[PDB]
Amino acid sequence: ARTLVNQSPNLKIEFEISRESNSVIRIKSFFTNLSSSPISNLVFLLAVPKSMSLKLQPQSSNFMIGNAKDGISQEGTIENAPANALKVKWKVNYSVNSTQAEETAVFTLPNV
Repeated sequence: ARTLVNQSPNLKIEFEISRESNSVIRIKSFFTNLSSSPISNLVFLLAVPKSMSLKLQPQSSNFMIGNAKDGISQEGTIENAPANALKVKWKVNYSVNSTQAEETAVFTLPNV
């Protein structure tokens, strides 16, 4: 299932979160364009608690056409994350309509 992380006027961010081990969480982010215009130069930054270890594969692309569903994604894992709340800090910067946009928040993972 998808967990909603954020929805802005231009951009929807979702995580697919699953547990694989007593210590490993799989987290894949999905970016959906809510603008009729393309989003470009998309740069996503994710941080987890100090005690844990984020390991991200490369971001699939940094652009997506107007209304693209799951236009960009990034697969990763969080290590040293025991089954026993997981707080996340994320930031995204991108271009749309020849202006520069930025969204940021702190996100609490569902228990997996």
